[PDB]
Amino acid sequence: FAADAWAAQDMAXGNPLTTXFCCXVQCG
Repeated sequence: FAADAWAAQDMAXGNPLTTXFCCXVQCG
């Protein structure tokens, strides 16, 4: 419900290395 993770939250994910960091972090 609501999905769309979060605005700005998954933005620092796609950051240097944050990538995978925010992939599993935001993954359900």
